[PDB]
Amino acid sequence: MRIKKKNTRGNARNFITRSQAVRKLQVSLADFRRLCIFKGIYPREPRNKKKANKGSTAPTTFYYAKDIQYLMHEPVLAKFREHKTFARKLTRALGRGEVSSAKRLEENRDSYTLDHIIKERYPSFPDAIRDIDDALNMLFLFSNLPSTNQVSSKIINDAQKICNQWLAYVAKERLVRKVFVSIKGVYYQANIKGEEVRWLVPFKFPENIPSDVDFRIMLTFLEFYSTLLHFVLYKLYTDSGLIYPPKLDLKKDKIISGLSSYILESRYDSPVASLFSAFVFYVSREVPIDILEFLILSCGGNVISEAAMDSKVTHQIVDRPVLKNKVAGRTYIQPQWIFDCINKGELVPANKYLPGEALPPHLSPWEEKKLKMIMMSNKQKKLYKKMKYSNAKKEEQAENLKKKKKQIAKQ
Amino acid sequence: ILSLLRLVETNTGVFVKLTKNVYPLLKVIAPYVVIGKPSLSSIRSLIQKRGRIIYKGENEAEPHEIVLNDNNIVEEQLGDHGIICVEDIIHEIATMGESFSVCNFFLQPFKLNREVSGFGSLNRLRKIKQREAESRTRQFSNAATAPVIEVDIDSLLAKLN
Amino acid sequence: VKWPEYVRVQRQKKILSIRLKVPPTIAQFQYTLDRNTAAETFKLFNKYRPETAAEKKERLTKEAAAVAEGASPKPYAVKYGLNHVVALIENKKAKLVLIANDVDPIELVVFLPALCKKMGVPYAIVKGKARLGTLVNQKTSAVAALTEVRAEDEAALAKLVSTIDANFADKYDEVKKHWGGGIL
Amino acid sequence: ENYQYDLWGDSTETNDHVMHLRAPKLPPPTNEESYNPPEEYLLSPEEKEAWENTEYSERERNFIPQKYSALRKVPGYGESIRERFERSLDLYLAPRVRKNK
Amino acid sequence: LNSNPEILLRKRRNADRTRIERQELAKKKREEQIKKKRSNKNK
Repeated sequence: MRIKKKNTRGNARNFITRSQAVRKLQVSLADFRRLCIFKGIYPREPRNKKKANKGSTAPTTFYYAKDIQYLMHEPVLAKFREHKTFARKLTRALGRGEVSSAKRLEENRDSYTLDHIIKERYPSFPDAIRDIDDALNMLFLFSNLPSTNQVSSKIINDAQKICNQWLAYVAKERLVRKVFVSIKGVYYQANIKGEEVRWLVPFKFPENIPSDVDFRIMLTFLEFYSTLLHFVLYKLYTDSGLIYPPKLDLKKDKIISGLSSYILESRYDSPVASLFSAFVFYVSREVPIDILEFLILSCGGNVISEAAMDSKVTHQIVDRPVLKNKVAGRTYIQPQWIFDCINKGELVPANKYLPGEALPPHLSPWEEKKLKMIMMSNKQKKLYKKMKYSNAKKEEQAENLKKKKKQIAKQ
Repeated sequence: ILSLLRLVETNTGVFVKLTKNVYPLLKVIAPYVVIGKPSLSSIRSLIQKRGRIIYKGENEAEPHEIVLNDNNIVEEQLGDHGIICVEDIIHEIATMGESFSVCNFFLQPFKLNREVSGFGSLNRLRKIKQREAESRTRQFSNAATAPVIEVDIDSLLAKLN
Repeated sequence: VKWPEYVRVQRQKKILSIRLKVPPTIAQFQYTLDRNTAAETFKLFNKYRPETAAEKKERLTKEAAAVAEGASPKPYAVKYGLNHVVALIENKKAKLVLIANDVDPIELVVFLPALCKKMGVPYAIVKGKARLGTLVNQKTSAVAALTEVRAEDEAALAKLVSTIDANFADKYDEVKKHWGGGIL
Repeated sequence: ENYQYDLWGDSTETNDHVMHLRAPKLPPPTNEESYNPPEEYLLSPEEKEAWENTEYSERERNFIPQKYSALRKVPGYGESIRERFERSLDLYLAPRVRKNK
Repeated sequence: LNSNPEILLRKRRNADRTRIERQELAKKKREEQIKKKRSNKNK
């Protein structure tokens, strides 16, 4: 052989720069990143960064060559091109002054579907449920958003619809194990086909949207997770449960627009799923309902709200320092009791949960050696000193918790 | 009338009770406003999605209008009237009570987003479609015996939320 | 700087359009109808868009779907071919003839303003063959005429004639004289 | 009928066959920062400003731990869109490496 | 040495630099929009 050129072989055809990926695809950076979001493609780290370049030490991100080289032939890229053609051919109609032909161009418009993009991403159903962890976190955030000029109302209404479908199913087949109310929101854990998904729901207050965040990146994630959730929910309902999609009662959606609405027709294993059976809870006005009625209906209780007005009831959930009525028939609880009954599973006594007293701390469900240092190498001294510092920074923080507990317990 | 209802700004809502005194003033502003009796979900979703409170900032600044994030803010500003939380505000707004005139001027106005919300390719055509839908779903009577046009607010706020 | 061949050619043609002395049958163009009167001509002309190929197809299938199973006046539109406009003019069937100032061979439309002044047809040289194209479902039109009209638009058209006579033909009586393009 | 068909069916095939599929790592389970915490977690007044002094993204907690007596007294957490947005950016922009801990 | 195989996201660089940059850019486009409103009222 002739002397081969140096920096064109091993790591140079294994990886490519962002610029080289964009150029090779002949696609805009935005659309390159849109496809990258849909396909689940990410930058990868080579063992040599400069052999992955053509010699240069430079701030560079490396994609996998065969990954981009596999993205090139794909229906979604072709449909992006078709959207670009449609865009100019519409503004041709609009810019001239003809409205009827433009309106007709809307009628003769097909759009890209993210159907086949999931088959190649999550080939098995249990793999899709391993992703639904991050998928349900976007979607439940986007339900609790005011619609802006960035994000249309149709987007939020469809996202909220999927959210309500998810909440309805989990409360239907009784698949909750753990709850955790934090400052951030309310965490749930759910054995969905026996693999424990986790997801977060914010509190139902108006959310201050920063102008800092980019509502074009988040919209494509929503666009992928949305379709992914449609296919997941069809699979779940048509396997073990119900018809999809279920209908919604109009005068129920006028009252709550939550979870007691949206009725679903068809044609246990865990202690949590057997709890609250033959119990009827009267949720008061003061507590948030949609974060709580999900849990009651999931375990096996029943809900009658103060809100619905605007019997069999055995417990009332009230958050006031002064409670007015006080009947002999009901038992009076601050919601912390429910948030502990789900976590333990053993029905915690309501003696520490009376209206007017302070709640329990609410835990999450989640010499010679200095002399024998010497005979270690530098490649072992560096590592051992690092492990010593990592244990020290833990133990001193544990000492901080103990010292703070002692300083508070005195007061 | 639009100063009293504090609706100088476009794309802006407010709650009022309609009586025999309120109805004559409604005929004057009818070409400027679109009215209707909302439902419990329209009210409840509107307050938990949008809400302003004009009160003091850090130490000096007064004109901050922020957000209905908390319930302890509700306590500090209302409190003794019987109102403790945001859901209690929803109660006195949906059901006509004593504290309605208290909390109505507490959420001053709402800030509804405009329809379509753009000038471009898709947005101009969608504004054209909606602009011709306006004159069909709303008429200007102009006569002294103008019948007050009431529309579905459940459908309209499905568009504006 | 270094430009392409064609860019240099069209820039050279632009400066050549100015710097030469030009014959008065040309430069009778570019002495054209002003912004208000042009907008007001099109506020009338936009009411008579020739029925686009899609609109004609759907309507004539509506005729078939109705009339085969279970009176109309002649509709008025703008008239837009040069063979047809110079047919309409000289037959005096034209009340307002609109002429583009920018035509690919200039020699095409040079007789037309003076033939309109001959026949007594109230013409207006309007700016843009693209702008004429828009009102007529074509890319370009070179000419647009308005023969007959609905009676609602009749008085507006007659006033459009009188406005164009006063604004265009009276201000540009000097344009039949005077060789254009003596710009230093 | 949109998206109303099963696409998996009897699907046994895993995508983690080529060693190049780096699974996106489910975020760490939340450890003791609830609306009602044991108040030793509640931060000292000096570290409240020291935490605010540190630059973002080189910071242990994305939040100040806070104590609340009532569940009604829990504020709407303002920096929630920021957290999901930053996670979304962490998925497609942050380089994924196979490590041995 | 009894090591557990797992995946690790490296810290996305220039996160703070771009964060502050977008914070500034948003405010700048707001102010430019206001200046456009006033200058259009002079027409």
